[PDB]
This record gives sequence, structure tokens and C-alpha cells, in this order.
Amino acid sequence: QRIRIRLKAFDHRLIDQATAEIVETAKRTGAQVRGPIPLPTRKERFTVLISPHVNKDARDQYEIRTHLRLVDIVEPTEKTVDALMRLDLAAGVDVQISL
Amino acid sequence: ARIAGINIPDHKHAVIALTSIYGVGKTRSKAILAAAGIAEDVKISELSEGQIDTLRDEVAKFVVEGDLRREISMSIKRLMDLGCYRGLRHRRGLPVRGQRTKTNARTRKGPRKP
Amino acid sequence: VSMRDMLKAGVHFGHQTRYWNPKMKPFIFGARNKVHIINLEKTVPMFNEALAELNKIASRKGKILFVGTKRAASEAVKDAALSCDQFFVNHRWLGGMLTNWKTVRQSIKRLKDLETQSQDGTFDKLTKKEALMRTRELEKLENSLGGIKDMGGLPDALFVIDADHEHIAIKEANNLGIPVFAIVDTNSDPDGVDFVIPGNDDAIRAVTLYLGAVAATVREGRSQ
Amino acid sequence: GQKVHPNGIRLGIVKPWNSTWFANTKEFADNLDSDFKVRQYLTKELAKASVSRIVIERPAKSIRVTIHTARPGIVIGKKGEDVEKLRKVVADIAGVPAQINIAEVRKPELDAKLVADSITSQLERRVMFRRAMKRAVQNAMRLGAKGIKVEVSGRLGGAEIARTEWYREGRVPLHTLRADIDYNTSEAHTTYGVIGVKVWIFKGEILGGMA
Amino acid sequence: NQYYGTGRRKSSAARVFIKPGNGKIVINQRSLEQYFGRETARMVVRQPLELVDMVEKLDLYITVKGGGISGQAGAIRHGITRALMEYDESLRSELRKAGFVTRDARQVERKKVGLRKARRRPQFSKR
Amino acid sequence: PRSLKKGPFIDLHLLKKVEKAVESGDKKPLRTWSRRSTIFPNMIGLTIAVHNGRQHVPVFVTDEMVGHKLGEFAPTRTYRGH
Amino acid sequence: AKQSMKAREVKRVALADKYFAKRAELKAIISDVNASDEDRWNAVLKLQTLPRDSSPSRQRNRCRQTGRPHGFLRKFGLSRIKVREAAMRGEIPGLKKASW
Amino acid sequence: PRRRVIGQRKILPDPKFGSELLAKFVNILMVDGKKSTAESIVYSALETLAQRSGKSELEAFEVALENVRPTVEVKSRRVGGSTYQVPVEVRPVRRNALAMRWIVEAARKRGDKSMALRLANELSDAAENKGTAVKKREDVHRMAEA
RNA sequence: CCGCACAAGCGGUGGAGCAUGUGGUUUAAUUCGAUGCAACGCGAAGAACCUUACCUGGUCUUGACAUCCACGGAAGUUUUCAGAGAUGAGAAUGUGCCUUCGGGAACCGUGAGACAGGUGCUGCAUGGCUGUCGUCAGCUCGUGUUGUGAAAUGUUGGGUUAAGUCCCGCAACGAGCGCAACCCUUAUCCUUUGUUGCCAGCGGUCCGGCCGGGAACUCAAAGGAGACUGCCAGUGAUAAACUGGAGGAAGGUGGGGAUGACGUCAAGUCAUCAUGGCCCUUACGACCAGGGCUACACACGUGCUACAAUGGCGCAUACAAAGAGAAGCGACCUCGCGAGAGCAAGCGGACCUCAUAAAGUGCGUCGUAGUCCGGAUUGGAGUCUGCAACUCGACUCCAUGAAGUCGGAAUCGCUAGUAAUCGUGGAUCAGAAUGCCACGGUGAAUACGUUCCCGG
Ligand SMILES: [Mg+2]
Ligand SMILES: [Mg+2]
Ligand SMILES: [Mg+2]
Ligand SMILES: [Mg+2]
Ligand SMILES: [Mg+2]
Ligand SMILES: [Mg+2]
Ligand SMILES: [Mg+2]
Ligand SMILES: [Mg+2]
Ligand SMILES: [Mg+2]
Ligand SMILES: [Mg+2]
Ligand SMILES: [Mg+2]
Ligand SMILES: [Zn+2]
Repeated sequence: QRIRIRLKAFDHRLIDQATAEIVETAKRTGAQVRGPIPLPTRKERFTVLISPHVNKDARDQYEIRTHLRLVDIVEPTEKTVDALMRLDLAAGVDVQISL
Repeated sequence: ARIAGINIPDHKHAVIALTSIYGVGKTRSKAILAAAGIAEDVKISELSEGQIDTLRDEVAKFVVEGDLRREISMSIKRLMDLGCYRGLRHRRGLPVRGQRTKTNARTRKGPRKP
Repeated sequence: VSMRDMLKAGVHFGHQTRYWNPKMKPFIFGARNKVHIINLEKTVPMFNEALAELNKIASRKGKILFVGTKRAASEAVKDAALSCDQFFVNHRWLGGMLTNWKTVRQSIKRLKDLETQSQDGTFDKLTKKEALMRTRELEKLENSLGGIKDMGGLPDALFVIDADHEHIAIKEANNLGIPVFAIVDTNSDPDGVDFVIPGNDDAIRAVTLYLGAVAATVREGRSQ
Repeated sequence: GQKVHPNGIRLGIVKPWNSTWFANTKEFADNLDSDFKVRQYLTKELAKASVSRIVIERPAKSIRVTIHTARPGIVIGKKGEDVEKLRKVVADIAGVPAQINIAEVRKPELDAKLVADSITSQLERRVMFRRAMKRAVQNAMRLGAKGIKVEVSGRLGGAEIARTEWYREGRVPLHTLRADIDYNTSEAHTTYGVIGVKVWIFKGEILGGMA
Repeated sequence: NQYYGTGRRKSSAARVFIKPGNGKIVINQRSLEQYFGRETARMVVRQPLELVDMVEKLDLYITVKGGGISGQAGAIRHGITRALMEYDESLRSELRKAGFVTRDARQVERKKVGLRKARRRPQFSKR
Repeated sequence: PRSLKKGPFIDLHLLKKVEKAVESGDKKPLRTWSRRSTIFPNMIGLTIAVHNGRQHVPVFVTDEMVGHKLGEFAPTRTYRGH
Repeated sequence: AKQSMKAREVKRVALADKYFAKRAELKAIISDVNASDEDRWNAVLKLQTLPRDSSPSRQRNRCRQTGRPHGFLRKFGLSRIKVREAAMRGEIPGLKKASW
Repeated sequence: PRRRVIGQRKILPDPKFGSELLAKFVNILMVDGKKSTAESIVYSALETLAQRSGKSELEAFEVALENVRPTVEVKSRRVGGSTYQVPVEVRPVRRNALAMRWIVEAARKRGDKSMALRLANELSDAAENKGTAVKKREDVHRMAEA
């Protein structure tokens, strides 16, 4: 009875336009939205030997931060499920719909 | 008192005193005491023959002192006599379990030379 | 200005007899109490003939630069320039202020850019500490070029107080051919002043007399 | 000393990525591998079409690429024919339905890729590197940059020594993270060998985040 | 009634709810003196109340997360103080000059590369 | 030691050659590369050459050798002091 | 490195793939308790008959661009260098310098 | 401190007996940030001082420390051409610190089956102004004026 | 005038044992590079096979890899023999698809040479990358001025700053590269949203946040808000600045990052790659097996563990952060002394799991000893990974218990949440951490200062 929507992207700005679009669609069909809920973003560190060959003193550190949002609607109607399936997003984002 | 072994245990706790006997470590020493059902901090003194007999028994169940030394010496000996690789090493007094002979093997190698 | 008008203000006053310049002998009435006394008989007609030239320049749309860097008389000279819609230098005369005109124009542009930017916005985009620093830079550019932001080009006439103190300015002017009008105390070298006014340059009262008379005649020249 | 790569540092600040697809650790490496390969191939193809940028965004059921160049009609031919065969070859080098898009650039002198490659080409004409890069920076500045800096390195003028050099003009703040510095590197293969060229163009500071 | 103060320390976070009436104090449904196996902690948690002296006047149901014991105690003292304040605000001056409304921020430093620790350097043989 | 649930280890072609030698009466010291094989009891009172890395050395097998691997009897290094 | 090495690893992968199920069931039988321990015996024998390339241990991760085994990043499948390349240019999506 | 002089951060007093000089002393005895196991021994020594040497153990501390806290110091430096063992004076905090150091090490000098025994009995001897810490104060005054 | 430069501090190194590198030595081979600062737990974030370039041997010659040409076969699947395998030798089955039927595509096999191939040489032919001075405070420019000019000024003086930082002086003025700031993160608050997170007040509850229920808080993460010498006083040109005070979560560039101007060093790398030139080509190319890269009279760095009663040991018991996870993490349960095994839930993960932090604390215990210290070494027996643990894995069990009792000359590291200690995680990775990169627990001492040391 829950329609749960996990969004995973790389920048918060995009994931947020995504959540905004989602909730405004939910309010097209007037679905019962729980809002965008911010989940703990995930951090990926990578230390690498930038210096080529023997030099090891030089080192660099890069990061990948996966931003993660959660939305849900407790009251699905048709106008919910169809339209939410009629939803396009920027390729930067990722959707997971569970029912 | 006598534990049927060449060495004589000291008047310290029984598990430690049994550990002193060759071929009897902490595990085996406490296990012999558990078989005898004897308390721990009792030492070699303050314990009658009525226990020393039992102890000499339950340790006679094991091999200790010279007899164990003969068994280990023969296992190292024949292993040398097989002409096996580790036999070679034991003949040369070098580490037999794969350590650096390039450096810091003195524990087996001994002192240092030019 | 009449000789009586000057004398009450003290225009006749001068520097010590210990400190005078050789070319000033014709303009010196004499000495009293080891003090050089300036002769108003020369001072008044020369000032009037200079006022004639200043009126002429301002009556042909001239741009006038009032120059004085005395810490006492800075505000007097600034207000004097404001009273006749002209341009001024009331703090340290930067070397090459006129000869290096291009750099001053770039500095004028930065002054204008900062004030325009604050009105336009984007100060909120800047950090509050940065926005305060930008305001301090605008204040610094105002304390440096408040008088000449609107001069537009090189001035048509210069008025100088204590020509010896401002000697770099007169050297520049002569190098540009821009005329120099200057109050010249006995210790100054009068070669650089094409219309030379020998008179006290420190006393606030006589300085204000010079400035007020010049500004009245400049407004008169503008009015036509 | 060794600077830091100016493009990478401003990523997200004022520099968007060149690849926007999201993925997971499962399909990550192969995904970027496909992207690399299609980049490489497209470069090879448009080697004369003056491509400045190739951005690749991968939707779940499709792959979409956008070319920043200045020679669109060159890439288009008639009715997007070569474009469509490109769509084919990239769809299959990606194994996924393709979507070719082209967003030409207007001021070719005002990128960092096109100018650098132009410099390399003229170096292959053995044009005087000096006057070549001079032309470059004149054109850029005259066009409206806030600063330009070129730099060339290695066995210049076919010399038997690697007397490198650099030329600068305008204003190039290389520590102000607020500033866009289009920086691109390229190479040139002389008979005498390989010579490197780096180009920075500072086009004013960005106010207001990534927007 | 119900007065709440939030205390943070190097790694621990506190949730302090006070009610006017006693001096009993409970932490994670344990009792302080037994909760902390070191007396200095009991001290440093009594500090605020021990100072304003309204100890057995209002009792405490505090909560704590993360960090070691000292972090707990610090977060506790801070929370306590920030509750006292929100409860009277006459003791603002008092607690501040007592060094309690500080919000200590001394935290551990990340390990930096080329260093055996955050700031320790490898034993380089200059010779 | 590898394990016991998997029992010992030995190449199959070792089994081939060894049982051929067995059934066929004594043979030549047979050539072998697999030091990693395990000595089996049936293979006793015979000999076998094993490639130490640069040549196959001979070793006359006997019972007590069982359990050890063929490699121990081919010292792949040469040393007599500094 | 040498194209010989790259193709070598490639062939190792392609090989060890096709025998996946066989190795699987064989190791199953072997490890399996209660087996005849004869069927286990000839089972492991049959196992070793397979090509030595079938073992996953032979497979060594290599950069897909420069054929370099060392400094491999399982997340990107590149060397410890070309990663920096595709990073500073901005091809690795969402990647950037880390200074926490 | 080539540009500006900074010292140790200001400390907070030990709450157990209100004294920060206690707190400083224990931070001198504190090994490897192990406060608890350290303050244990100082408390164990002061409590037994408080009986075997009259009451007021907080005051037994100084009746020993005054007996140890040196007055003259030797600060060698080449402001005169080479190393010069010059006798000078220090502010009270420095001699306090030196006294605390000298007793805590004198404690480590003895063992006696437990640290409590060492520290307690040696602080007693220092209260008596005889022993090693007081004695190495006598010696530092001896070499200096020599 | 600066700098953990010294001083003042603490804790080491140098002594032992081991780990690890390097050199020497040896080797059939111990592949290559890296060489004072600024090479020596360095390339390598992980050599049993593999990797691997080395040796020994067995082999192949348009070739392992690529295009092109022919010519023939679907592709494959299944299997046998010989070999150590490469490999040959076969034996079966399949012989599929587009085709406008001519063919193609598809692969594979033979030939054909063009050719492919090289971890071959030259980092003094190069690119690219990096170290180093050094996050050192500098670097210069337009213009102006002075000079016939080479130039100089700015940029110097007084100050002051972490700083060419800033004021003042100043024929200079300005700019630009630097510095600073914009960025990340941490310290306060508010706003928004509250599930898998949360529980103040709520009713039930088995009393477990568990759960109808609460949205406050803790958190979570997006937005904001905040610190500016802003305020006070005192100093100093009154200036800059400085000292103190207030207030404040924070105070004087809050904390930590990232960020490296010119240029230096024919610095380093032709074995990541790219590339000039040269050199090999039935071989310096290619394949397989085994061996080596792990060798020991040695020397040297780097580290680890220790020499003990602030201790060791038994029992009991509390508090973390940061992570990772699907040929994966793997619970629970059962078996096993244990390493583990079996069984098998769960989880692509605020949920499931790795996983119960250790020091701490409580009690007992040990009595100063080569010890209930220390644990190397050797025996024995197991386990697990993996074709495969002999050379040469990790680990468990039993037994064994060296040297070591704080280490000369000398030398190193650090100004606080640091040092020092205590554990946790990750990368690489089938497996293989005292190394590396992270996270937290606890948590010091000293700084009169600039005489010297050393560098600037
Ligand atoms: Mg592997
Ligand atoms: Mg080299
Ligand atoms: Mg080489
Ligand atoms: Mg060189
Ligand atoms: Mg071999
Ligand atoms: Mg090696
Ligand atoms: Mg070391
Ligand atoms: Mg112990
Ligand atoms: Mg001892
Ligand atoms: Mg290391
Ligand atoms: Mg820590
Ligand atoms: Zn005058």
C-alpha cells in the first residue's frame, strides 16, 4: 500500500529537482506524499599514487558522494501510478520504486 | 612432592608448578589438576601424598622430561636422515619455516660474524 | 581682493629670514622680527591679473584643479572646489598624477565600478567579510580620487597652495604646458608658476581668502 | 612547481562533469569504459570537425551524447547521414540505443580545445610557434577574454633541446575557485618528436554557485 | 515543568530533560554513580548543579550517545548548563564565566598522508 | 598441510607412471616435473628424478619418505658459504 | 604492457569462463562430506585434468587502457594513473578532489 | 616561541580535592593518557600520608614540596662565548614543576612491590626533607654555587 | 628576521627478537628501476602457480595480438590417446543465421606477404607526470618619472603583519601573477522534511522502542544565520597595527584541509602510457613446465614486539566513530578445544551482515624472579584458501620458552585534542598486513627566549 521511491544521484541539486518533480506529480494526482526525506549520503574515498614510477611521496584523495533521497505515498491511486510511471529525469539520477 | 620427573616443582600455585615440568604446559597442567579435582592456588606443599600419587599417575598418562626429549630429538634426527630439505636446514642450524636468512635470523643462527 | 582685505587676513606674513629662496627678493617688502614680510603692492595686482585669466579659462568651459595637501587646509581646498563645481586634490599629490593620466583613468574606472557594483547588487553573493572589504576598497578609492573622478580629462588650469610643497605637481604641469596658479611663500621657487601669487600659504584665514575669491570669480566666469 | 589540474579542481564548483550518467559499482567500470571508447572513436571521426567537447549521459534504456564543436554542417553532411551512421556505430559500441546530439560552439577562439588543437596543427605546418600562439592570444583577447595563457614544450622549432616556453596575457587567476578557466591540453607529433601545448582562458568569475 | 538542553562534546551528544523537584539523576535508565566507573566523571557532571547549588531541587533524566566516557561527561555538563540557562537565564553570566557555555570544539585531527598519525612524522634518519 | 577431507594430492600421470613401473617390474629412475606430488606408500624401494628447476635430480624412495612432497628432495638452490 | 600479456589475460578469462560450471560441481563433490571418498578421489583427479587457466587465481586484474596489473582500482578498472586523467578532465561522474 | 611565547594550556583543578596543583601533579604522573590508573596511585599515597604523617594530606604535599622545590637553577647558554653553567632564579611555577618532576621520578626509583608504596613513602621522606628528591635539590644548589 | 632551528619539553632510534627494504655476497637465475637532503614498509593498493620482464628446458615462425588477401569449413558441442604441459594425434555430434541464392554475415582452419611484435637503447632527444627548494613571500608589468643611454624608480624609508599584510613616509601611480579570500570539513542556531532514523509527553505492552501512537528532541541533509577588530578601553602618527575587556557556541586569517607564484635540480620516470632516434627480428618476438624473484659470512635504513607489578592473569562489566558487502557479506542453530564445519535467515542495505571495540571498570590473583616477564625458535597435530601451500600462505591446538632485566657514540618526533597510548575499518586481494590509507577511545608535558645549532 506504500509506494516507496528511493532516489540516488551524485549532486544534491539534481536529486532535489527530482524530489520536487515527484511530489508535485503526487499532488497532481493529489497522492499522500511524505515529502523528500534526506537519507545519509554515502562517501567514497580513494587515495592514489599520482607520482609515476618510484616516487611515492606524492598522493591524491578523491571522493564520490552518493546523495540519497526517500519519498513515499501511502495512498496510491491510478493517477498516482500511471503519471509516476510517466516521469522522466536527468540521467544523473536513479529511481527505485517499490510497492 | 616428587612428580615422577627429574625436575622438582617450586612451592608456587599448582598449575604454575606443573608447567615447570618439561612437556607439561599451562593447558596440560590445569587439565591434570582438573582430572585430580584439586583446587588451584594450593602449592606443592600443604598437599599430602594422597594427592601427589594421583598427580604422578595422571601425568604418567603423559610423556615428560627425558622420554619426550628423546622423542623430539629422534623426530628431528630422522628428519635430517631422510635427506629432506628441512632435514638439511636442521643440519645447518637455520630457520626451517621460511624466514629471512638475509637478515635477523640470529635466534636460530646465533651471534654475528664479519 | 583689496590690500586692506588681504592685510587684515595676514597675507603679508611670511617665513623666517633664515629660510628664503633667492628669486623671491623682488616680492619681499622687508623683514621684521627675523620674519620675511611679503609686499601686498605686488601681491594684489598679480592676484587680480590671475583672477582675470582664471575667469577667462572658466568662461571657456575650463576644468580647474585646486591643489593643496596641507593637513590643515585640505577640507578648505576641497570645499573651495565644490563651491565652483571643479576638481581638486586635497591629499598627497601622487607622482605622475597628470603625466601618468592613463593609470589615473584606470583607477577612476575601478572607483566607478565598485560604487556601481554595490548599487547593482551581488554584494549578497560575496561573503559578508568580502562585501565589507569591497566597501573599504571603495572608501580607499574615494579618499584617493574623490576630487578627480569626474575630471574626465586633463585639467585646463591649476591652482596650487604652497607651491614649494607641491613641487611635483608644478613640474608635471610645466611638462604638459598646463598653466600654474599658485600662492607662493617667500621660501618657494617662483619659476614654475606662470601667474605667481606671492603670499602666505599656511595661515587658514589667508588661504580661505584666496580660495573664496578665486571661487567667486570662477562662478562669475561660468555664469556669463 | 607542479600546479594542480585546473579543470578538475573546479568540478561541481563552476565546472560541470563531462559525463553525467549515474551507475552502481556493478556496472560502473564497464560503463565508463564504453564511454571512454566512444569518446575516442568520435574524436577520431570528427578529427577535422573541430570538436571541443563530448558529453555522455546514459539513461537506463538509452545512451545520449552531445558534441560541442564549431563545424556542425561538417558533422551533418546531408540530412544527418554521417551523423546517423555515427549514431549506429556508437549505439553498437555501447550496445545500447544511441542518441547523437550536437551543440556547436560560437566563439571557437574562445574555447580551450579548439585553440590548442589549432596551435598543434599549425605546429605541424612547422609554422613559427611564436607567431602561432601570438595569433592565438590576440584573437582570444580581441574576442573578449579576460585573460589567456598558452604554453608549449619540448624540442621547439625542431631544436635538439627541450627549451619549453609559455606566453601570457590579460588576467588568469589560478587560485580563485570562483573563476572559469577553460583549460585544455593537446599534443603535436613533429618529426623531431612530441611537443605539448597547454591553454588557459579566463573568462571572468562566476557568481552564484554552479547555476 | 519540562526544560531541555542539548550538550555536544568531542564525539558524544546529550539529551537533558529536567523537572523541578529533586536531585536524582538517571542516564539511559541507569544511575550516575553506578553508571560511571570513575568518580571524576561524577564530579564533572555535578559541576553545573554543584555550582548553582540548586542540586536537590529538580531531577534529571539525561540521555547520551557515542564517544567515550569523557565525551559523555562533557556532553552531559554542557546539556545541563544549557537547560539551566533556558530555565532561569539569570545564571547565564554565572555559567559563562564559570566556563560552561563554551561548547568545547577540540576534536580529533584526521590522519594526514605521509604521517604516521595526524601530526606525527616518520623517524627520518637525517644521517 | 592441505586438509584431510580432500585427502592427499598427486598428479594423475604420476599415478600412471608409478603404477606402470609397479606392474612392469623395476624401471629406470623415471623423470618428473611435479615436485608438488605426494609420496605414496606403494612407491617404495624405487627411485625417481624430479626437475629442480634446471634439471631432474634422482632420489631413491623409501617408506618414511611417504607424506612428504617430492619437492623436499630436490633443493632448488645452491650454496656452500661466502 | 606487451600486447602478448593483454591477450594472455583475455584468453585466461575467456577460458576460465567456459569451465565455470564444471569447476563448480567438481569442487562441490570434492568438498562434499559423505561422498564415497573414492568418487571424491577420482573427482579431484578429473578436476586437475582441466586447463590450469580455469582457476580464477590465474586471472590478474589489468588496466583496460594500458595493460597495467599494479595500482588497479576495482571500482573503475583502471591503473592508478589513468584514473587521475579521466578524473581531472571530468569523465568519472561525480568524482572530485577530496579534502575533508 | 621565536615570534611569541606560548606556554602550557590553562588547566582545571582536580575535583576530587579541589586542587589544580593536584591536577598538575597527576598530569605529570599520567602515563600515556591513562588518568584513572594514575590518579589512583596519587590518591592512594595522599590518603596514607594523611594518617602516617599527620592530617591534611593536601598540605603534606607542600610540606614535602617546599622541601624539594629548588631555588637556584642552571641555564647554560653561549651569551658569553660558550656553554656557561650560570646560576639564576626562576618564577615559582618552574620550581614547583621541577619539584613535582623530581618526586615523581624518585618514586620510579624504588619499586617496593607497588607504586602506592613508592610514592607515599618517598613523599614522606620529602616531607622529612631527606631522601633523593630533596637530595637532588641540595645537589643542584651545590653544583650551581660551586 | 624567520623555522620543533635551538632552548624548554615529553616520547623514541641506536642494545635484543622479529617484520621489511637496501647494499654486499651467492646463484643457473636471484628480472628491472629508484641512490645524500629530496633512494632504502620506495615503483608494488599486496611474487605459492599466475603475476614475471629471470634462469633451466621443452617448443612455434605473417606469428599470442592487427588489417588486407586468398582457399576451405557453420559456429560450436562431446570425447579419446600421447606428453609435464605446451602440444600433437584423433573419434564423435552439430553444420546454425541474412540472402534480391549470386553470396554474405558469422566465426574457425591453411596459405600469402605486406607485416604484426619488443618490459630492446637513449628521461641528456621528448611529451606527459612527479619530487625538491617552499605554501618560501615573492615575482614582475604597463604607464610615469630620471638619465644621451646601458638603466633606475615603483619594489626603497618608517612602521606593522603569517605574508610585497597594511598604514605612513616616499616620483611615482597602478595593475597582474602570487598572499588573502571564494572551496571542503569541523565547532552554534534556525528553517525544511521525519523512514529503515527518533521517543519528550502519549494508551497498551511480553517491558524489548515494541507499538497503536507522537514530530518535539536526538539524528539525517538541504537550506540558511553567525565573527567583522564589529564593541569597549588602553597603546602607537592619532596611522597601520597592538594589548586587554565585553559580549558571544565561536575573537582576532575559529579548527583542519584542499590550493604550490616565478624558477631551481640535463632531479625521477623511454618497465603505465605517448613519443624522436637507434636495435632485434625462425628472435632481444611467441608458448609451456618447473625454478627464481623469499638465497646468507654480511653490512644499512624503516618497523614491530618486548625487557614487566601504572604490571601479567582469571572472572565479571561500560562506553565509539568510521566503513564495507551479491562468483558478496553472511546471522540464527547445530557440531567442533580452537582455527572452523554443517545448516541456513537476512540483506545491492539509516533496516541485514561483517561486529560484542580495546584501553576502562569491578573482584581475585601473582611478589620482583629472567618471573604467571618476554615470547623467538623448534616439535607435534590440525584447519582454510586454492589445480596446487616442498622450495614458499595465513591460521588453530598441544608441547617447547631463546635473546631481552630500558640499550654507547649519536640521532629522531612533536606546541593540544597534539604528543603518547588503545583499538576499529578500508584499499590491494582466491588466499596471504608489524606496510599503507583512514576512524575513534583515552589523553599529557614544555616553552626564559633567540645565544647558539641548522635552514631560510
Ligand atoms: Mg590474484
Ligand atoms: Mg633511474
Ligand atoms: Mg630501465
Ligand atoms: Mg638526467
Ligand atoms: Mg621455473
Ligand atoms: Mg624482493
Ligand atoms: Mg626499521
Ligand atoms: Mg599475561
Ligand atoms: Mg624487571
Ligand atoms: Mg608503511
Ligand atoms: Mg585515535
Ligand atoms: Zn609657506
